[PDB]
Amino acid sequence: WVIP
Amino acid sequence: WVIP
Amino acid sequence: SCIQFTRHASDVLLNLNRLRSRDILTDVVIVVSREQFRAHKTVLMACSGLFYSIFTDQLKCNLSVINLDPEINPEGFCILLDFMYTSRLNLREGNIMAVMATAMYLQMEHVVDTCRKFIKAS
Amino acid sequence: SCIQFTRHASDVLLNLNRLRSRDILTDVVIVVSREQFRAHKTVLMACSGLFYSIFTDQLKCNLSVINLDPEINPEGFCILLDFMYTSRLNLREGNIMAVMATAMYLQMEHVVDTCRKFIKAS
Ligand SMILES: O=C1Cc2cc(Nc3cc(Cl)ncc3Cl)ccc2N1
Ligand SMILES: O=C1Cc2cc(Nc3cc(Cl)ncc3Cl)ccc2N1
Ligand SMILES: [Cl-]
Ligand SMILES: [Cl-]
Repeated sequence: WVIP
Repeated sequence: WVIP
Repeated sequence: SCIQFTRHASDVLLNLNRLRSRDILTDVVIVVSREQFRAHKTVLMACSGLFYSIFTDQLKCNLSVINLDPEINPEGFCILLDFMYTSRLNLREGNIMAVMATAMYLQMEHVVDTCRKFIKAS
Repeated sequence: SCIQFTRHASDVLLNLNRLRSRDILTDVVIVVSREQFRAHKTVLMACSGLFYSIFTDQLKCNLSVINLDPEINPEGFCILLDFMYTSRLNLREGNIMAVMATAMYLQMEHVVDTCRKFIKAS
């Protein structure tokens, strides 16, 4: 999971 | 396009 | 000896989401309490262990309407349906419990994992 | 303020390809000369400008069989159908002309671009  |  | 187009899967998902927003080729209605959500059976199956089981069933594969368990929160479902079609999860303090419970029911293991991690941190 | 799961789109496409290999929820047959190819209308639309036009047409959206132009090579189509479901293009010296021509007909602009680049190099 990432910060888009 | 890339070499997978 | 194939070549690969890096952005292809993302572009396919973006177009499937555009078809969903315009209600094109949607073949099922998911009923959650009073709320109704139109979707593509294939996308639901690709994202959820529960929908995979439902639509591989010889009788249920032909249903145009699927009713979820009355305990399922429509907002939690809506957040998860958006994630299925975009890869983006709108996870917030006020919705995390409803999102985790809905992801556990829908059998979306990667969403369940991030919810457990975010809950543990707080 | 969403979070994003990097591998989601690729995982969705992988599961759609698994459904295709097992002939699950396929809703159209594409006929290319004597050869028949089963697929999901939504995936074809998401990948091809030609299938997008066909299946948004109020009459054609309901057809279970689509016949392509007799000039289309079944092998070129098969290579492109595999690319739609995997992001991987089996581009070879012996097939590049048939692949480019089929991609131009199917309106798959990124495949057309790589074929033109590979032809120019040789
Ligand atoms: O967390 C999850 C997500 C998920 C998706 C699917 N859907 C498929 C799985 C296979 Cl192997 N082939 C085809 C399909 Cl559409 C099943 C279980 C789960 N669990
Ligand atoms: O090279 C290409 C690939 C492609 C795909 C699609 N399919 C869509 C486009 C839009 Cl905007 N919304 C929904 C869909 Cl399914 C149309 C044209 C082309 N050209
Ligand atoms: Cl997931
Ligand atoms: Cl393309």
